Amino acid sequence: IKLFGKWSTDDVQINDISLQDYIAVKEKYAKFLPHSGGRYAAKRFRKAQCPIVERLTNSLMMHGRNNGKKLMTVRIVKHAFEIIHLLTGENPLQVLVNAIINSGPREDSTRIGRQAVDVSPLRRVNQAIWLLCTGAREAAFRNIKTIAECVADELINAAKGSSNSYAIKKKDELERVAKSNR
Amino acid sequence: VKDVNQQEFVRALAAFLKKSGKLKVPEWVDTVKLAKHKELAPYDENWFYTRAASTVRHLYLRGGAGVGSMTKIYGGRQSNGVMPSHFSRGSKSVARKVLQALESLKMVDKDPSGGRKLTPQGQRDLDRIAGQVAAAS
Amino acid sequence: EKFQHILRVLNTNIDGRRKIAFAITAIKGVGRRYAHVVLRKADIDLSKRAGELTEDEVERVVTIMQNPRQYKIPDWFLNRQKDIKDGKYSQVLANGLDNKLREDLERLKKIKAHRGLRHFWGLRVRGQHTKTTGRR
Amino acid sequence: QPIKLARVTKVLGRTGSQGQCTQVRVEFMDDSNRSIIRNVKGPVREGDVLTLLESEREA
Amino acid sequence: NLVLFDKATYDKLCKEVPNYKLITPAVVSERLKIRGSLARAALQELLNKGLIKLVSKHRAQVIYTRN
Amino acid sequence: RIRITLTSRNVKSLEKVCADLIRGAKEKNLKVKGPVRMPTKTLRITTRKTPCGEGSKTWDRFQMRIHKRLIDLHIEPGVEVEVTI
Amino acid sequence: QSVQVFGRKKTATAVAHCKRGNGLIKVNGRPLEMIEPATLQYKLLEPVLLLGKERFAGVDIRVRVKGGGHVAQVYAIRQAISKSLVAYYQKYVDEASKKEIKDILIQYDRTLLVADPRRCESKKFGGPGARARY
RNA sequence: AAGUGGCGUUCAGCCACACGAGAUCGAGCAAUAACAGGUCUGUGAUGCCCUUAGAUGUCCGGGGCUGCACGCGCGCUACACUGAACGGAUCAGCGUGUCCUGCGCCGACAGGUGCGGGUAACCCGCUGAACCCCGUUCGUGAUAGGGAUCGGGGAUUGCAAUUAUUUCCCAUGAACGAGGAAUUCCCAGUAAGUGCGGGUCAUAAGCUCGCGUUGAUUAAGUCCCUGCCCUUUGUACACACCG
Repeated sequence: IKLFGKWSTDDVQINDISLQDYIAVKEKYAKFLPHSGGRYAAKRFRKAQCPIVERLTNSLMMHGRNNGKKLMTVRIVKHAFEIIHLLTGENPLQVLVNAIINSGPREDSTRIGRQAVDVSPLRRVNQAIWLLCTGAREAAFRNIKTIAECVADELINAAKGSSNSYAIKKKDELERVAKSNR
Repeated sequence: VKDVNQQEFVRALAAFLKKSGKLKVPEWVDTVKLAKHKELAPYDENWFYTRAASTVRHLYLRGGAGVGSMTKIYGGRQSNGVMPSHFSRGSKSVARKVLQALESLKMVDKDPSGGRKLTPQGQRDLDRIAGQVAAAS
Repeated sequence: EKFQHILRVLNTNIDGRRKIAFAITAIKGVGRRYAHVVLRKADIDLSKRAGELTEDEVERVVTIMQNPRQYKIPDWFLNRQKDIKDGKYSQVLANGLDNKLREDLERLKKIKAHRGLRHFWGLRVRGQHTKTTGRR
Repeated sequence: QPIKLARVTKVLGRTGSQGQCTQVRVEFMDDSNRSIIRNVKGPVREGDVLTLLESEREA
Repeated sequence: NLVLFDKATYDKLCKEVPNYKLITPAVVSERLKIRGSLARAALQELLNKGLIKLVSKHRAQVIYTRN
Repeated sequence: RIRITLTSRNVKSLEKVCADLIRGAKEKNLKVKGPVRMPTKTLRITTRKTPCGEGSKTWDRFQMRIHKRLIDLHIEPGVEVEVTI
Repeated sequence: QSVQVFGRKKTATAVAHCKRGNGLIKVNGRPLEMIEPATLQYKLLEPVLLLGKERFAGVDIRVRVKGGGHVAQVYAIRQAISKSLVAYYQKYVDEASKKEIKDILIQYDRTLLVADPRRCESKKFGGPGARARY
């Protein structure tokens, strides 16, 4: 059986048919660690085959301080899934994929010199991971709350639509702007 | 000394080296800091036992090191304030006095070619501790 | 129990909530290095707050803090060593630090030395380029 | 109105001042009819499934 | 904020913290209004007794749980 | 035993005299060791192109490669030969 | 009966000495699960967890590594161990067992048997690095 | 762009795949022609002018180029817990060396001292680099963040450091809680982090030229902006709109 080591990769379903192809989890992209370095920044649609646990790891290295520090963010995601499995008995991999389902803006606005336009299925998961890691990062900038706790809370609130996640508040903000500018 | 975790090895070897109350432990172990690039003295009171356990472990892996080598092994980054940080060697007298302390225990002798190497007695004592950490894990 | 939130050591409020090794650093003339060595000579557990100390242990720290050479502290560790007037190696404390810092500035001024005139003129004295920096 | 689910069939070209929106003719999956054209933001290719929040206007 | 436990705070730690989903020196420091130093050493005592377990221990991340 | 050191700046002329040395000594029934090729040395000199300070920070890189080959047995211009014992 | 296959990261050259015997896998004399980076411990165990310990229970592997960094040696060790077993199953076992091992290691990650040619680019004048400028 | 599929005047080529160490790798070189671009302070390259012995020659002292209400331009360090420290462990490459440096002693450090090796794949050197990793305390806190500004001492370089050459130790602990209008660089081992080496160098890196280390987000698109190029068009311009 292929696992992260304790958390199984199977039984992880994807609700949205759109993001089902652009989320690499089950039966083909299951690895023990979110760190393979498979040259996914080579062609146009290579990052779509990269596992979302590694893309979540790559997006946590966002500052001049964290650049080139991935083994740290692997430890952060490793500890975040411990808190996720501890707070909610469900599979932490299921919480992360459910977070992308709710943190993906379906429509966006473009500036004309606005106009509501659709969002590609790859830009949804691209922006969902970007919004999730941005919320957990700002939540731990000046706080005793560690990053593994902020990432866990950012993911459990996004997977439930609690409207407290920084990604959910930004995802609904981008949609209500396109709703009035369509 | 291999086949076990090297971080718990130096902690158990220092406990054996402290329980065997024969180490030198110079008088200035409370005032000195281990390098010019360090800001504070070691937090641990028995830092001379921790460094001696780690020093004899490096001689097991790479003999003929000497004081100049252990000064480079225990070196690190030196913050220069508003200037970029560089590498800085450790303390020479601390590395020299900790080498002579191991020689008083007959675990280290002068290497004929270069500096100092490990003795058959020190190689035996290090393998005994290496067996205790394996059974205790 | 019997905790002291604010200790009064050498007319200086020491925060009892901080650790013993760093709460002393609030005293002028002592830093993170001199505080640890003084608390190392006097056998006191460093894993306790400043307010957790007894009144007897605090007074013992003040003795070593004001008399470092008596308790086997080398001369290279003192901030006021080899004085120009009396040559007495000592550690100037909170009140004695400003009296010493002000005195040598007056000595460098009454002799009309360069480093004394730069202090009176309110300028950089260690050769810094003041063309683009030091603008308050 | 429900959230319609369409599938990309043909990528026409790049629209917008800076070419940020891709003009794609996206048909629905419930039936072969309604091969509407949409403007999509982001990397799109033939075979993508779009989540159309509003499917009345073509634009 | 609090550096040393009090009778009203120490009893608050021993009765409801072992009933938390996530037990961490950071989450117990925010609700008990204690500093991280006291919150970290306090959870080590509950681990020795048996009121709490240990999920994963690290340098800057120690995760406890309930029995 | 004689060790012949061969150092030159051009590999073609350096291996030309190296092959003639091995072939010239192999006919004399002398057991020779093959040509040991020392790691090449590149003399880097990165200078400023402009003779003043107005250039757009354009530097020019120079190289002077020195190939070294030794022959242990029991000449063209640009090749240095030095025999030992 | 032994082979010596090398795995190359950026500058980490790890050479595995796959020799017949028992299930011994050591790196510079130290066991495989004793390498200092514990975060990348599963990356070193991928050839063993995928192929199973029964395939390694007949060969000793002693990897010697030098060059590169901590992470580069990790990917070079797991590549040397992956290719040393393939080269062993090619010269001393039937070719059918070699394809039974290659198809498992290639389908998971091609970097276990094929080294990537990515190397650091030369710095250009007028900039802090290869691409970036002042 | 060899094979396969697709798109194409089924052309030139493009896209997607199989195979494979790779399916646009990084410099160098670089046309016609132009600048009133830089350089007389690189030249025993040089015209002319000027100074020529109370000298603008030349040497030796001392000072200056470091001078500081200020307005800007490249940078470094930060504003932390994705962290500072303390300790453990564990990995480079480029390159230099008549000066580079190894060992045994002295010292807290910076140093000193004797014995040595290397004109070098030989010795420094298995370059035990840093970030990183693993423990340990610190716990919105201008704080164990930040180490600017100053005091008192120890050394080293040199003929000589005061306007602190550098360096070490103790103490002093400032602004700075991601930064206005604006604006820069960048598409893969790239950005960024991290340290090393070379050049300068008696003393010597916050610069620069290289090197490895860790290693991404986004993008495979467009004339919207800003830059040039070309065609068409107009000219009383042709020293060419600085007309």
